[PDB]
Amino acid sequence: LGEMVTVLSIDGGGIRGIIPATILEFLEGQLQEMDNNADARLADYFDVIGGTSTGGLLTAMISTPNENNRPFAAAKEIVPFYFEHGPQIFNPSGQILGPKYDGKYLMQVLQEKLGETRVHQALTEVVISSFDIKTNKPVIFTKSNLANSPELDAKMYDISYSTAAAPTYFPPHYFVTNTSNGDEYEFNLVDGAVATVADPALLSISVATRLAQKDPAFASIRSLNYKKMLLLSLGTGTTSEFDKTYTAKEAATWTAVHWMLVIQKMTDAASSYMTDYYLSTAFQALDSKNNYLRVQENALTGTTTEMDDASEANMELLVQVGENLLKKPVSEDNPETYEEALKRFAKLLSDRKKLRA
Repeated sequence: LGEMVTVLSIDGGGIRGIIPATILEFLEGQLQEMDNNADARLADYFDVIGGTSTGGLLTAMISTPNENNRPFAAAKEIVPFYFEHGPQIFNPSGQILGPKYDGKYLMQVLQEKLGETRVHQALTEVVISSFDIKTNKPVIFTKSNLANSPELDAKMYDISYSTAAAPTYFPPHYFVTNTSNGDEYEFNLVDGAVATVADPALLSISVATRLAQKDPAFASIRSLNYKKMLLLSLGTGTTSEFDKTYTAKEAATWTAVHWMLVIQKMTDAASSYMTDYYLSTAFQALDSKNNYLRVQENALTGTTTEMDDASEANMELLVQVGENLLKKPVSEDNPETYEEALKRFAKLLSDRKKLRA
């Protein structure tokens, strides 16, 4: 157990980020309870924390240090963050041209809460995704790879805005860092979901796997031994109910405007199904299916399907979705609930930390 590598991964999903935040409030509460430490934080137990879009916002807030070199936010402060700032982040600009939101409020709250902190200060390994529309490549922010590429030591608010800058919802982000020679290095970034990692769990374990080649703390997973890997992957939900989906017949005459409204919800649901399929395949092949815990809601209904609905009523329904998800089974023909599997996961995180002491 002591040699095991621990990875947390949080999906994108706009305001639906309330669902994994509710799950993480439960998990961090279990850790605090079990280790008799009210200051226990997720970053004290996880070697790697990965997130895309609002999952990346969450990652930045629970891994960025405050003045006492402790995580900026407790997991129970995330849902209040969405209730307080969600309505102003998703306040329509009403501008004729451009995205639905001007992103000014989102930039300001991230600047306020993250200050001048840089990714090299992260209290654990972070994996925050984006897509660069200038270089036409994914740009993944981590602490590792800063040795070879120091221009990647961006500010946490630049990284956090960029990972969530969804095309047609927010404007793309432009910012600059400096290279080893002192030359300027520019970023032209959009949401990590465009990099196909709306679910970044496989990217997170790949970053951990590369680190195993150079960091002794990660040596146990060196040659793909995912038996020594604990992975918690959190979804923001999908839907398969006919009332929210489409037929090929109706879609025959859709123009680019209608397709742009649905293409990202489709690619994000696909990223959830495909990433989970790759990971389940890998963990099952090593008879280590229970090392991978995927907490996902598969029947979102009503207003909860919209990632930018920050109305008080919808946010309250998302808390209920997260609280109900805890009581749901981990799979069909397995009555183990998510709450029970998360208590089991907390116990492993706690025992591993005590083992490394």
